Amino acid sequence: SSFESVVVIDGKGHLLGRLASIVAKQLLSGQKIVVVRCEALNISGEFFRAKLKYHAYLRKMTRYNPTRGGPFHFRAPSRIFYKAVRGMIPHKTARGAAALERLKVFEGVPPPYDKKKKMVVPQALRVLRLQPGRKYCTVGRLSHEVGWKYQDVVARLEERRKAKGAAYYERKKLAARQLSEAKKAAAAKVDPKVSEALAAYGY
Amino acid sequence: KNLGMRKNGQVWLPAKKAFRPTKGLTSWELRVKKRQEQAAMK
Amino acid sequence: LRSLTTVWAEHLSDEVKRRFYKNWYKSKKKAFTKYAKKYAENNGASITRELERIKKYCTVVRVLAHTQIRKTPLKQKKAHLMEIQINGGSVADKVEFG
Amino acid sequence: MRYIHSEETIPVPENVKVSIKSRLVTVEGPRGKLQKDLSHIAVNFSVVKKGVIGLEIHHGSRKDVAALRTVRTIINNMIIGVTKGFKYKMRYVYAHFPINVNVEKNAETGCYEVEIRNFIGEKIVRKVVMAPGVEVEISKAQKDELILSGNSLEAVSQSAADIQQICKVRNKDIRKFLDGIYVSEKGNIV
Amino acid sequence: MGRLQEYQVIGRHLPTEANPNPALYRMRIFAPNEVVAKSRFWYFLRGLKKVKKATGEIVSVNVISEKHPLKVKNFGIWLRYDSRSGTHNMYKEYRETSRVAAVEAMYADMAARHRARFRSIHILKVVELEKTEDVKRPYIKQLVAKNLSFPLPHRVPKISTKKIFSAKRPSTFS
Amino acid sequence: AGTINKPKKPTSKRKTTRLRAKISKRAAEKKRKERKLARKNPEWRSKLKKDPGIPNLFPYKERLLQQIEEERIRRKEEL
Amino acid sequence: AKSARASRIKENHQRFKKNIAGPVEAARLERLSAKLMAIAQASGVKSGKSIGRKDSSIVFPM
Amino acid sequence: AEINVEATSWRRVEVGRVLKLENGSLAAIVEIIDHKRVLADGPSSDPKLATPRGIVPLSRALLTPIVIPKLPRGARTGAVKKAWEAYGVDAKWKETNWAKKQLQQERRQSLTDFDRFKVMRLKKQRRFEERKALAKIKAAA
Amino acid sequence: PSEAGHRLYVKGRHLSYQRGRRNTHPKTSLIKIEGVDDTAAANFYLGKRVAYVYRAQKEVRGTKIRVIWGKITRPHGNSGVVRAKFTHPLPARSFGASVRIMLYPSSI
RNA sequence: AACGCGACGAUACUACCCGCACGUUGUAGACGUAUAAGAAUAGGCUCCGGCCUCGUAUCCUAGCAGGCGAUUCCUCCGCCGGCCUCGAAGUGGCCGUCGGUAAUUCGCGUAUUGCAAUUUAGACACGCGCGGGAUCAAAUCCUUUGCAGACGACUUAGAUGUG
RNA sequence: CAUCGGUUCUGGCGGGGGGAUAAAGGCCCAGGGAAUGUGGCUCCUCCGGGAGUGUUAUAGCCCUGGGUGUAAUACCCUCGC
Repeated sequence: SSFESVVVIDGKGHLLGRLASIVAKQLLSGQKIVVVRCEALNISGEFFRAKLKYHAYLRKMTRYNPTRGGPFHFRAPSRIFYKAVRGMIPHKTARGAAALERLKVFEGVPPPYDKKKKMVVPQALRVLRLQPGRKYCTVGRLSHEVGWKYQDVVARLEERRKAKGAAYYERKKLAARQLSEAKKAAAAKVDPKVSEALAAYGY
Repeated sequence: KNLGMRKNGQVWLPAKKAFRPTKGLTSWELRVKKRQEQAAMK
Repeated sequence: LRSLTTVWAEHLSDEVKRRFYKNWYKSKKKAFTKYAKKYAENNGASITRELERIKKYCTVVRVLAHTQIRKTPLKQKKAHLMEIQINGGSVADKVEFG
Repeated sequence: MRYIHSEETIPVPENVKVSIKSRLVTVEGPRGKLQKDLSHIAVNFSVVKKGVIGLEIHHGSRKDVAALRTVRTIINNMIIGVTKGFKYKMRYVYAHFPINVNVEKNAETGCYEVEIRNFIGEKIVRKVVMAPGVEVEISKAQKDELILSGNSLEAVSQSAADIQQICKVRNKDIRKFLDGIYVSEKGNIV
Repeated sequence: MGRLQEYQVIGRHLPTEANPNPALYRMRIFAPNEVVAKSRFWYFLRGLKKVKKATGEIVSVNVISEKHPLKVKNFGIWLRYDSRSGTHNMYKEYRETSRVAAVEAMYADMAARHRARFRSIHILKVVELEKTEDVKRPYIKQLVAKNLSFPLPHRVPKISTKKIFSAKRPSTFS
Repeated sequence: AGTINKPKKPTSKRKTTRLRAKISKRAAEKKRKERKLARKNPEWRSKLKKDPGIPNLFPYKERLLQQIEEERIRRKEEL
Repeated sequence: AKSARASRIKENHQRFKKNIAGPVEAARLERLSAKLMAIAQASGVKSGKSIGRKDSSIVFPM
Repeated sequence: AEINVEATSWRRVEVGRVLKLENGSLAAIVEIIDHKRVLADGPSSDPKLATPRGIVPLSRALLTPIVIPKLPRGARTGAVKKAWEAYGVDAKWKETNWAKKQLQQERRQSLTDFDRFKVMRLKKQRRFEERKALAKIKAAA
Repeated sequence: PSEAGHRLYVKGRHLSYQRGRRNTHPKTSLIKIEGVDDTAAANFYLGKRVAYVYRAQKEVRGTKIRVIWGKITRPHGNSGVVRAKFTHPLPARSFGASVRIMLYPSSI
């Protein structure tokens, strides 16, 4: 348990309902949550089941006027996750609206979240929750098949972001190597009494 | 080379073995013995 | 699609400057007067960097084009301005073309 | 019942190279290289002996044990493909209108294209594009015969299936109208 | 069904003028406690020997503890269970360290596989398979195999449920 | 079928109070009726049910039959 | 009748587009482009070559 | 016929395998009950590493690199103790990196307020030395 | 100069009142203390006093900052959430607002 | 989308920008509110030696809420300027100046808030002030138009003109 | 804040009793036995390991009786701090 200013969560490899439940509980407790890469979220079960559920959702509409009151079907994966979270929050109250004001959802990783730490939720991770051999699908694939238009744009922006991250990781590896060499070289100039004192303390 | 004719014409298929996932648990001699006490008991 | 920037010409006609006004006859007609000084200051460095920004960041290039309404018999003096897409070539070719 | 340990065995010929990393099998031979991703099946690969590959499943069900047989046959098919290859001989027959079959190689794709004309007098030109790695020739030994050859059995057989399914007789009695292209022989190139 | 213990329950009919020394009947009962053990004892007596609790008494109740709880054993259980079709024999095998552990495993097994409750199961005999050759079921035969050693693929790591967020993606290899 | 692309009207699992009460009433009436039919049943019933016996896969069935035989001979000798 | 959305009609139209109308439209586009070519041709920070910055939020305010 | 295979090499539960439990103690597998439970005994003379003979679920345990060679299946506490002392399981466990991490964790948990202040000051002095070394290294290249 | 902090309290969040499914009881609040995740850790903070610090509009007696005072009464549930009783019930608008758990009265 | 967003033009004032000078100004709630690989999970990471349950980690962390003066060190931080760089809702790198700075040690001051009483201390937005720098705009009514029209609304035109 | 009274929640510690005077188990003593057969011996090999023999050897295990022993510990009950 720890309180943070804002928690950024990589949505890749997470199960939709479990991540939504944890995020809704954190928002109502008072923590600001940002979720990125909602296109890479997972849903358990084989893809045609999720597709059929989305088409059953698309069936529902106000008969007398489709411009008011009806289910407005948002096709973006971030908005699918937002609908999942909003179903678990008393959104028609002032407290629920304030709790929903503490959430931001995106597709891909826009700046400045590209240079921020992205945490994961092990209670919602697909590789830790699903039994091996069980089928799963991708919310981005579902969105593309139900009418989301920007799958290719997000993919291009993601590959540019990962190229820049590869350059950053190369510099990071160089810095880590130089730091290890600096520690090894400075181990001679450090006072030995300080050395076994820190070793006895555990540092 | 293969001397026989496979019925579906897939001549590259290997000589398959019986699907026996419980193979090797019980020896043959013990099974013969257990057949003998089974017959006597019946 | 999102408009990153636009670049205008140094001289705009009165009939296209009329489009930016509702009371052009009472106007001081100051439109684009400070913009026209950007062509003269620093040999158009701001115009050049906006052109380079369109060259290196953008994928769709459209010209802005207006009609010469004074050659028509219409009593309207305020011209019509629209965006026309440049199709074909690379983005640098589109920018140089415009 | 959950079986503690189950295992299958694949021998490898001496001139064949097998590389397995993250369940992505690459099999190289005299005729070339084939590659298949098998990461949808839970299996542990090992080298139990020189020239022998072992496949094992731990604590799997009967279905998971049975999947290893499919993996074994698939890898053996790639081995046979890179060693001896796969060859499908097809025959095209007709009653009145001769079937004109043109075989060409598209340069920018690298794939072969088979054009079929005059199928029961039709004016349309049917065009079938082969899978990459499938080579099609018109046989000179026998009459009205195509020969499809390659390393990938799935590619060769799917190309032959496409050639059959493009020349389908519609709205006619099939006991009377016998024109078409049919796979007549399946085997190895070597 | 529950933390069970095995009880020796000996009971008898109340002595009368005609029968001054009535016969003693002994059963081994698996029960959570002695009240349940005596209740099952009188239920089986009313089912078998027509001796009711009103005209009977309990001579002795003792606990039969396991002789070697630290030795791994194979147990064969012969049971009858009641379904809507009727009463069926079953023989099952359990690899445990005590008879009570085998009986609770049997109860959980019957609840899982046939939806049978405690009241519908009659444990007719629990025996220890003296030899490896006495094992009949393949799911015990594969465990009693020579040189049994196996890995544990895809082990989900234990993370406390109070730690909501993790900074690294977990591994499933140890 | 075209279920995935074009699903139909969903079948509701939400029960209604009227139907739940009706189902409970009919279940109770059926249970009372089958008690009445079992009471007025003319179908023949045996006094003693057929015991299934000892399963063959029990490893000590022959020994158990040995104590059965020995106990019956002992009872015959005592009587 | 075959509808406008029919796959065979789409393939017929694709063959027409590739083999018949395509070269004609390409030649027309070439001529029009040539005419409009005739009309059209008729430090880094201090020079603008280095693209510097011009002279609702995605984050929480901090 | 040369074959390159890159796969996962798990540690295997087997007789003689030493398990580390959740309380930090050690045990050795004597008999395997099933795929989820084993029979394990820790005869170590160290009270921190000792474990009574009994059933250990494999979920509640971890696998150490240490394997006792030729430990007989079903061996009682005397034989397991003889094998443990002959093989020197305690020294090898102390050599492993899990025990070093656990020792560091205990040392950090046992610090008092004065100890934490001294840790901060000595770490700042060592940090001064390491900062000079890193500046020298970055100056070169 | 020194660049350390000056915090001597523990952060907490006001989750809710004591409640059933429907009925709530403002006289008792539920507090989530940071780093406290079970009853064993919650037992340390019993009897510790807790401040809800907020801001008002008017400046009264030299400040615009008001405090509601309370104490931690008992653990709640299994996950280290504690029950707290204050001089006045906390505002319902403050569900999720931060509170300060001080280390006094100390038993160390 | 009339409570979604972008680019551009001209922006008179008490309008705009810069500096500091503060708010009985506000905000679902600062108190170290520090931390970017990607990818796989029947496999990965590496400095190529080895390493991988584990963030129970790493950084930062002492001084009147943190003074003054030294001893000592060339370490860390910050504002600016230059050159580059960063378009998914645009900001970081290097160099240079200037300022601050216990890694070591010491000297003078702390009291009296009286045995606790939020530790009034942060960020953003808004407002009122000066002292400076920069700029002199539009819309509507009205008349008119008929590409429009129930009324509003809309297309036009009204400043010297191809009116 | 300290010292108390009433009610109540929660943590730890020191003893007593019972059972098969727990059952186990450690170390000894005396018998008996087997294999998922240790060592040894024989035969095959891909030289990695398999097959056969049999009763402790260069591992051990199971069963019965006895001692330590009124052993420890679990569980249940109970006296207090």
